[PDB]
Amino acid sequence: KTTCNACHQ
Amino acid sequence: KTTCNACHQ
Amino acid sequence: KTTCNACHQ
Amino acid sequence: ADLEDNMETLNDNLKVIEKADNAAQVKDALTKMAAAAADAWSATPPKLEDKSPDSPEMHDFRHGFWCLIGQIHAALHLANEGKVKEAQAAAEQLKTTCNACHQKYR
Amino acid sequence: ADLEDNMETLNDNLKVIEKADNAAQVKDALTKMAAAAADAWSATPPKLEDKSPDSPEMHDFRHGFWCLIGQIHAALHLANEGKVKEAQAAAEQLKTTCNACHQKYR
Amino acid sequence: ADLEDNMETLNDNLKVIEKADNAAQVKDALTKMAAAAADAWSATPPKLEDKSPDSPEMHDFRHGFWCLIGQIHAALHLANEGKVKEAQAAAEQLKTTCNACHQKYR
Amino acid sequence: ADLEDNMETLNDNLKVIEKADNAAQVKDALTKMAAAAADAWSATPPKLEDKSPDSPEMHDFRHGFWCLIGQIHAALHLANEGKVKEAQAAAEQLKTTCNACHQKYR
Amino acid sequence: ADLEDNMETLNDNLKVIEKADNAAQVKDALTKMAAAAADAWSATPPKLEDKSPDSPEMHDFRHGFWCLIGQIHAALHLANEGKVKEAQAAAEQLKTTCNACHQKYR
Amino acid sequence: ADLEDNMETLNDNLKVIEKADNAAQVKDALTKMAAAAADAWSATPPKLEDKSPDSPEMHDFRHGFWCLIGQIHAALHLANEGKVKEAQAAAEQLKTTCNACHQKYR
Amino acid sequence: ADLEDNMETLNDNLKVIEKADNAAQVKDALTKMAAAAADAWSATPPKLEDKSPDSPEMHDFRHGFWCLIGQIHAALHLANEGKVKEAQAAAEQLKTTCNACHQKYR
Amino acid sequence: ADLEDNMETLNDNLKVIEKADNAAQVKDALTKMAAAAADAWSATPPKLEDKSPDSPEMHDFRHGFWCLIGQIHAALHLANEGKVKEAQAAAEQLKTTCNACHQKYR
Amino acid sequence: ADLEDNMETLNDNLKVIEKADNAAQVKDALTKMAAAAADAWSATPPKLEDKSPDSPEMHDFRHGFWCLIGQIHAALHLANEGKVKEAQAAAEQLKTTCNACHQKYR
Amino acid sequence: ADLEDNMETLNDNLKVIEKADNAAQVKDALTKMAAAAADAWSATPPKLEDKSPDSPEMHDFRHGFWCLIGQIHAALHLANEGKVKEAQAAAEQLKTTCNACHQKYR
Amino acid sequence: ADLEDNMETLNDNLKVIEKADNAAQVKDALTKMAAAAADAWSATPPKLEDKSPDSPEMHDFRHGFWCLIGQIHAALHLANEGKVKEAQAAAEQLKTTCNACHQKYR
Amino acid sequence: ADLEDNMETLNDNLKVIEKADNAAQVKDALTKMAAAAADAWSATPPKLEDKSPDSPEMHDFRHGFWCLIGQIHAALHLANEGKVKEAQAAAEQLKTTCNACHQKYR
Ligand code: HEM
Ligand code: HEM
Ligand code: HEM
Ligand code: HEM
Ligand code: HEM
Ligand code: HEM
Ligand code: HEM
Ligand code: HEM
Ligand code: HEM
Ligand code: HEM
Ligand code: HEM
Ligand code: HEM
Ligand code: HEM
Ligand code: HEM
Ligand SMILES: [Zn+2]
Ligand SMILES: [Zn+2]
Ligand SMILES: [Zn+2]
Ligand SMILES: [Zn+2]
Ligand SMILES: [Zn+2]
Ligand SMILES: [Zn+2]
Ligand SMILES: [Zn+2]
Ligand SMILES: [Zn+2]
Ligand SMILES: [Zn+2]
Ligand SMILES: [Zn+2]
Ligand SMILES: [Zn+2]
Ligand SMILES: [Zn+2]
Ligand SMILES: [Zn+2]
Ligand SMILES: [Zn+2]
Ligand SMILES: [Zn+2]
Ligand SMILES: [Zn+2]
Ligand SMILES: [Zn+2]
Ligand SMILES: [Zn+2]
Ligand SMILES: [Zn+2]
Ligand SMILES: [Zn+2]
Ligand SMILES: [Zn+2]
Ligand SMILES: [Zn+2]
Ligand SMILES: [Zn+2]
Ligand SMILES: [Zn+2]
Ligand SMILES: [Zn+2]
Ligand SMILES: [Zn+2]
Ligand SMILES: [Zn+2]
Ligand SMILES: [Zn+2]
Ligand SMILES: [Zn+2]
Ligand SMILES: [Zn+2]
Repeated sequence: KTTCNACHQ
Repeated sequence: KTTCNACHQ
Repeated sequence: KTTCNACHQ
Repeated sequence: ADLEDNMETLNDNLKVIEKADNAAQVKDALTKMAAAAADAWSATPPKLEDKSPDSPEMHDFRHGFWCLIGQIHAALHLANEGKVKEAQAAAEQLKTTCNACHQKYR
Repeated sequence: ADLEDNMETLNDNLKVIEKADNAAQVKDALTKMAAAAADAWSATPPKLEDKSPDSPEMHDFRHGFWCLIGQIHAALHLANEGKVKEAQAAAEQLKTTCNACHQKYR
Repeated sequence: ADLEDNMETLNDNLKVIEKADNAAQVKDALTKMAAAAADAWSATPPKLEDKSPDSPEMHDFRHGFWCLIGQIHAALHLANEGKVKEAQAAAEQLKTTCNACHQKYR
Repeated sequence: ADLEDNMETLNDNLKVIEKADNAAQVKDALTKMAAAAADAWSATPPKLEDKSPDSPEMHDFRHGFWCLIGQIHAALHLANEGKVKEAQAAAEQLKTTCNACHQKYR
Repeated sequence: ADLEDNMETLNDNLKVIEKADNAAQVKDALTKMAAAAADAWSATPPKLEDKSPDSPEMHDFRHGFWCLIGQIHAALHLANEGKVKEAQAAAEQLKTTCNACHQKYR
Repeated sequence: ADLEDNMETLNDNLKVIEKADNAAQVKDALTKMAAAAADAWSATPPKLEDKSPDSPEMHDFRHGFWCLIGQIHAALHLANEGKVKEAQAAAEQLKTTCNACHQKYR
Repeated sequence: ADLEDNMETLNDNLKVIEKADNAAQVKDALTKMAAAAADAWSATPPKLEDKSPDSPEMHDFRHGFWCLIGQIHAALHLANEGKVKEAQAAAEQLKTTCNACHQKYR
Repeated sequence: ADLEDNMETLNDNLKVIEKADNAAQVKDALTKMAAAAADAWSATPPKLEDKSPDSPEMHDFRHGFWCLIGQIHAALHLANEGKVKEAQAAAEQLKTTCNACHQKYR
Repeated sequence: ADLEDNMETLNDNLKVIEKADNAAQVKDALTKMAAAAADAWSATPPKLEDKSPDSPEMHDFRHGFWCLIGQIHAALHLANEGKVKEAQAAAEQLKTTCNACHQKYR
Repeated sequence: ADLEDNMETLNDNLKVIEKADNAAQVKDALTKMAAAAADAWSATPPKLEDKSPDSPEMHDFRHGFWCLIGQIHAALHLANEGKVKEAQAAAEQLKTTCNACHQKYR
Repeated sequence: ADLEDNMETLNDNLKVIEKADNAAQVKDALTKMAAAAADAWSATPPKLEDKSPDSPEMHDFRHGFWCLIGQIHAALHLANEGKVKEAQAAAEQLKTTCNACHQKYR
Repeated sequence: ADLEDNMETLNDNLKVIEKADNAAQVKDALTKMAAAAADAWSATPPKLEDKSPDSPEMHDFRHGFWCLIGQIHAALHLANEGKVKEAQAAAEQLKTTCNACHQKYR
């Protein structure tokens, strides 16, 4: 989840 | 949950 | 959680 | 909404679907139909107001809406894929279900 | 929740509805009933444990809950309109469904 | 997802449950199966395309999915309780329902 | 929704408010009216199709909807206080605004 | 809230803004003012009770609130940039608008 | 909000409750009171600004708000049941708690 | 829910914890107990209706619930860690608190 | 954002709409335009800095934005129906409104 | 988190507040402290393990955390106003409460 | 999901994209692919189990998924614009990345 | 947004940051930059449209945006702490990264 | 949080995992580590402040965190499956990555 959240949020 | 969601959502 | 929710909510 | 309100919604939105030229309009109309049919599912019609809930009649009445809901779902699946003509055809097919219940219970 | 727990929930909240004097209390109780029925519908009762999943008995069992859920919705619709006495009358009718399943399977 | 996609999802996740060694994996797989069955319920299979929506065949077809959804729910109830082996046994029993519908309509 | 469909929504919900016997029903109808009027506000009616956005007529047309929206809010405020008859009377007064615009632009 | 209560909200929060020493406090007060004014916009004041919704006075009354709401937004924009003194000065200028409406309709 | 702000909110909303003719107004007012009392709970009043947080005085001050919050909760429970007169009576009873703290610490 | 309803919820869920064989069931039951106690905290029991809100009896009464809420929290902390037997032991110990308040105020 | 930045947003998104080949792109651009115009609505431009909020010029300035916002909504409605070319033509007509305000106040 | 973990959280974040140069950092740290205190308040410390739940010692222990939570709120209120130095001063006062409980129970 | 499950998800959905005739289906499939890749990127494949985490082989392995995730985003961007054929062409390019990692590590 | 759109957003917001006098403006601008850079990460520039995704060139292109995103994150961290001058300096440093990629690939 | 704070979080939660006797505690600790590493990725350590953002040292530094995030993910995948001992072993192996980066850049 962490890589994804790093951009989106 | 599935029957309920089938209508509501 | 309960004491906290008692005020906030 | 009461039973008549829900029937008005179903009828109005069938007309919207028929005249529609875009998927958004069809999807929106079918969503409103789904909501209306779901609400009508637990209603008791004037001609069965004295009847048993476990009666062949109320069984059949409820079944009619469950059938309709399934068909609306199928049409909605098509509209979500942007398939206007196909979703309109699926909506047209609903009428047999509308009519069947009316013949018995309206 | 097991079947027994869900039955306790159904029973308690049906009693809450009878003694209720306001729409919110009736709505809360009905909401809790619908959730208990949603859990219970897929259970297998002790007296039907040795029966086939496609047996007339298990068909009938599941059907009883769907009937109950339908009736809870009719009661909820009335409570949402603030019609306390009408919702209460609708909830009393639920008991026919409770009784029918118990007579056969409890 | 179309009927075939939903079937692939059902088949794949049944295998996942079989090989699973933890509750989380079983829970996730059953959750995906429930969603696949819910989407498939409203579909019309090739061999029933010529049939009326109100036909005994189409009734029986839709019924199979709700039978399946119920059994998935019972399996998930067990999985949510951390009862992996019991949920796996329950998932194994699903195959009877898979097979029955296939024998008639696949 | 197109203009005609928004008008159907206004018309139907005015009838619902007239027949209503509870605050929830009036609130629901007024909420749908507010949404329909909000959509219609930026529409160009057939009879003003060749007219400029800054034309006297288009200013007047948009003002008609702002007028209606304000009155719907006033009625909504009454419904939210459970004042059914007062909200119904406020809804009845909307007709002046409906009629005035129709006389000019329908 | 009724008109009088919305006015109490406007009045109290104007005092809060005057005494404030931080942006958060000013922002909070202005946000509450915006909500009170938005509610009051569709109200009919005692002195205009027998007047038509389309009357010159009722147009003027509603315009007064739209005027105030616009200025509150301008002040809010300043508060959101942490410009405390500038936001306070914008709030002070609101009084012209408060007073003008009162002279006519309070 | 500061201590005085919260006291203004408590006082204003007690007045709103007293004059109210509907449950929505009473519920809204009590909700604002709950919020105000919750915020005032951790405040230090001018007369205790030199005192120990572990002092009999600050103990007692905080206790007063905890007491008030409990009483607001009880009134809120009644308002949620649509019981206007009963909730108004519960709000009236709050005044003893208001007064007790003022006598000691205002 | 009234005091009696909240007590029924407390009693029922204590039994659920006792018979439970999994963490999820224990967690759910304790969560319901916490919510029931939170609702009951603000209530006035029949035998203390004549007492002042600031009375030693009413202080002691409210105190019992926060004692109970704390112990429920400790039990749930154990249940969240999958420690079923320890959470069940902790739930058993709750009875002392149940009994103590009952002996005085039930 | 300040006025200049909101104008940059309006200008850039008008160019995006012109070059767009799909509904999503047009919808996205129009949505950003609506937000920029909404912010700019309550701004005071350099050339009207010494003017009163109730001045003829400031009324005219605010009206310009309300005019633009209405047209953006109309274009958005078209984009939401997937009518790319029609939405682009509606966006092109916005320029009249852009230019008219600039001639007076830029 | 166990008691030791929550104490580590309290200690770390109190140090973060001291070295902080901005409101956001102070607010984040205080938020983390409140959550740790919320978890810890229901724990039983090693030196009080053989004590009764209704003992003066356990009463005092729980009370210490409630005091702490109150003080964290006062510090949060200040940080939310962007008053870094005042919030920091309020956080230093927290240490009296830390010290008092440790002196007795650590 | 284990590595094998995630590979099954990748494979199934890549086939869904090829046979797709609408943007929604393509978007759904790509969304599912991104989630599978998000799970798989941190796995250790059987043929690299005895390798160091900082080995060229594990660097390359992780890198392959990041490449894949990047390409899925390019395909998603196109599907979000309703460009079915272009999104499908972009998805076919993904296969180069699939092939490259398999050639080395499968 | 396409590649050019995202570059316009990056350039515009760098200018907003340079001229900003408040943290809110800087934070908002940096957030828009983050979004733009994230979208540009999976784009293929005109000069590499014939190239391999696994090529030194496309590797390097993607790397440039990942680098930029990291730097925007660092600047955002500062803006969130209300540090205007420091965040502006961090934004200024971004230009080396902008320029490096342009030299190679623009 | 600054780099040092994030390191404290990493160090603390590693110890929590080591002493843990349940999956929930391991899951929570790893979740906090992931968030700390994600925040630290964009930082510039003291010993690399003089280095270019595009330097081999800064590349290697950022790389260490993504290596760490990947390993945390693999550990959490195991913890989510209730495999406490395996997740603890995986967390132990993290130290190699901690040490490697420290040896070069701490
Ligand atoms: C492996 C983790 C990731 C997953 C699972 C993921 C998934 C997705 C999905 C499914 C969408 C489509 C949203 C929709 O239209 O419904 C999307 C959009 C997008 N993603 Fe990702 N993504 C990940 C990582 C990233 C990263 C690292 C970046 C930045 C470099 C990024 C940047 C974007 C952007 C700019 C969009 C379009 C705007 C938006 O919806 O946010 N993603 N992502
Ligand atoms: C132990 C449980 C509690 C926790 C963890 C907690 C935590 C917090 C936090 C972190 C904030 C700051 C919100 C923000 O600005 O981001 C806050 C605000 C606040 N809290 Fe609590 N609190 C607790 C209990 C209480 C209680 C019992 C009361 C009432 C007596 C209360 C009353 C308030 C009020 C009035 C605010 C400011 C307005 C708001 O954000 O709700 N809190 N709380
Ligand atoms: C989409 C399909 C349907 C359409 C378009 C439709 C439409 C209508 C319309 C326009 C009315 C007249 C309402 C009025 O009297 O004000 C009506 C009445 C009625 N409909 Fe339907 N209907 C549909 C489906 C159904 C189904 C499936 C059932 C039974 C399961 C049903 C049962 C009834 C009954 C009992 C009435 C009489 C209501 C009354 O007199 O109070 N309808 N319907
Ligand atoms: C709202 C209506 C209902 C009420 C108030 C109700 C109430 C109850 C109660 C109080 C029990 C005893 C639980 C115990 O052992 O502590 C029970 C048992 C049972 N009920 Fe219901 N019930 C209702 C609906 C139904 C329905 C619809 C069915 C079947 C479709 C059903 C089937 C059963 C069965 C099989 C048992 C035996 C449980 C066991 O021994 O494991 N009930 N019910
Ligand atoms: C968990 C139980 C089930 C499993 C594992 C399963 C599996 C499958 C599989 C692997 C296929 C072949 C898909 C393909 O052609 O690519 C299939 C096809 C099919 N299944 Fe199922 N299925 C299950 C339940 C059901 C049920 C309950 C029904 C009926 C109510 C059903 C009706 C069908 C039909 C009609 C097809 C043919 C689809 C077509 O040719 O378009 N299935 N199933
Ligand atoms: C609640 C008040 C209103 C009601 C009940 C109402 C009702 C209706 C109805 C039933 C129609 C016929 C739709 C059809 O062709 O099927 C209609 C048409 C129309 N109405 Fe209204 N309306 C209301 C308010 C307004 C207002 C305030 C305006 C102007 C500001 C307006 C402008 C129009 C126009 C221009 C048409 C013709 C649409 C066309 O031919 O395409 N209406 N209205
Ligand atoms: C921020 C600016 C404003 C402030 C501070 C303010 C304040 C007040 C106050 C304190 C009252 C007395 C309420 C009471 O009886 O307890 C009042 C009444 C009133 N205000 Fe305002 N007001 C403002 C804006 C406006 C505007 C813009 C209008 C007209 C568009 C307006 C119209 C009225 C009317 C009609 C009353 C009489 C209410 C009644 O007697 O029922 N006010 N105002
Ligand atoms: C609902 C019940 C209450 C009402 C209606 C109320 C009302 C008020 C009012 C109108 C003021 C004057 C504010 C001002 O000087 O501007 C005030 C002041 C004050 N109140 Fe209350 N109050 C209530 C409850 C309490 C409680 C429970 C406490 C203590 C636990 C308390 C402590 C104080 C203190 C210390 C002041 C003086 C503030 C100052 O001078 O800065 N109040 N209150
Ligand atoms: C888990 C612990 C508890 C359990 C299992 C429990 C159970 C019960 C039960 C079964 C009743 C009878 C309800 C009825 O009349 O229908 C009751 C009544 C009552 N309980 Fe509890 N209780 C608990 C905790 C407490 C606590 C902590 C207090 C006081 C702080 C309390 C105060 C009361 C009171 C005042 C009544 C009488 C209600 C009335 O007659 O209106 N209980 N309790
Ligand atoms: C979509 C239509 C519009 C477009 C494309 C547009 C574009 C622009 C541009 C590019 C600028 C120069 C900004 C700069 O200095 O960098 C500008 C300035 C300005 N515009 Fe607009 N604009 C539009 C609508 C409007 C409207 C409707 C108004 C008046 C109601 C308006 C009022 C102004 C003013 C007052 C300035 C000068 C700002 C200053 O010097 O501080 N604009 N516009
Ligand atoms: C913000 C204020 C506080 C701070 C900074 C703080 C800090 C600490 C620290 C660093 C430890 C050592 C933990 C370890 O063994 O690694 C500790 C232990 C302890 N603290 Fe606190 N604490 C605070 C508040 C409190 C309060 C209010 C109480 C009692 C109501 C308390 C009771 C204890 C106890 C009983 C221990 C022993 C834990 C054990 O050995 O299991 N603390 N504290
Ligand atoms: C969208 C592109 C991809 C597709 C369609 C795909 C498909 C597959 C399939 C169908 C399998 C066989 C799974 C099974 O045993 O049932 C597999 C295995 C495997 N793939 Fe992929 N894959 C893709 C991307 C990748 C990438 C990018 C990597 C490396 C970075 C990779 C590495 C592997 C490995 C190591 C296995 C062996 C799994 C095992 O035996 O445990 N794959 N792949
Ligand atoms: C914040 C830093 C950046 C700024 C301010 C910036 C700004 C710009 C601007 C203003 C343009 C002209 C757009 C046009 O032709 O309409 C452009 C083009 C371009 N930029 Fe950037 N950029 C930045 C970062 C980057 C990075 C990091 C890369 C590569 C990794 C990059 C690659 C490109 C490419 C390939 C073009 C040519 C686009 C085309 O001709 O279609 N940029 N940039
Ligand atoms: C789970 C693995 C890790 C643990 C347990 C850990 C622990 C620590 C600790 C306890 C400190 C001392 C903090 C202080 O001075 O107060 C520290 C400092 C530091 N660590 Fe880590 N660390 C880990 C991973 C990493 C990684 C992967 C990197 C590089 C990619 C890294 C780079 C640094 C740097 C540069 C410092 C010096 C910070 C400064 O002096 O400002 N750490 N670490
Ligand atoms: Zn209804
Ligand atoms: Zn109609
Ligand atoms: Zn029946
Ligand atoms: Zn259950
Ligand atoms: Zn019970
Ligand atoms: Zn069957
Ligand atoms: Zn589907
Ligand atoms: Zn049928
Ligand atoms: Zn529309
Ligand atoms: Zn105009
Ligand atoms: Zn109001
Ligand atoms: Zn008018
Ligand atoms: Zn405050
Ligand atoms: Zn006041
Ligand atoms: Zn104390
Ligand atoms: Zn209650
Ligand atoms: Zn007291
Ligand atoms: Zn702005
Ligand atoms: Zn004016
Ligand atoms: Zn804990
Ligand atoms: Zn620490
Ligand atoms: Zn005690
Ligand atoms: Zn996985
Ligand atoms: Zn598959
Ligand atoms: Zn490495
Ligand atoms: Zn884009
Ligand atoms: Zn620009
Ligand atoms: Zn590569
Ligand atoms: Zn940070
Ligand atoms: Zn680099």
